[PDB]
Amino acid sequence: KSSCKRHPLYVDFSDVGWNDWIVAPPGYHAFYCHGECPFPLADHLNSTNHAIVQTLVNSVNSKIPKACCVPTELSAISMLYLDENEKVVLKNYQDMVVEGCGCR
Amino acid sequence: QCKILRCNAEYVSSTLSLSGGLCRALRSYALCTRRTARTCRGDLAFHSAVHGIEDLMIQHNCSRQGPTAPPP
Ligand SMILES: [Cl-]
Ligand SMILES: [Cl-]
Repeated sequence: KSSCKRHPLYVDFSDVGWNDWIVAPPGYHAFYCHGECPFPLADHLNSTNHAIVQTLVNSVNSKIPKACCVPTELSAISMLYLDENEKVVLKNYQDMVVEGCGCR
Repeated sequence: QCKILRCNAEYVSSTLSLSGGLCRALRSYALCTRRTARTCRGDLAFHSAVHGIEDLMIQHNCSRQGPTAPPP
């Protein structure tokens, strides 16, 4: 099975009915993390000692799950939304785009 | 001092390009850990690697030495 990495995810605001409050953009590249977290994890510098220990414990006890592929780095995006009197307002939204994936 | 990142990298590299082949890669991984053992005494990733190699070698029933070429 494919190991922990970033996958494409374009979020279309019309498809989620968000085009009514989001003036701009019409959507964005959000991405997502997905993939197996097999030993050795320590070939990545964005994992953790706890994830390394959990993987070791999992190998001895299958009831304890393996680490999970999640975003380890996120970036912000600016969006325009409608305020009172139909005023278009620019606002920065943190942790919107996946920049890195890792096993945690 | 501790050179476990290089052992991890080499093993991940070897397994991306592909049980006989995995056992070779695991033996190279084991050799690599033994060669940096002296500089990884207190390294957590090192001791996790040594555990993982043994676990993986028990699975796939790897030999610790690797086959000799027989006489002509
Ligand atoms: Cl590891
Ligand atoms: Cl918000």
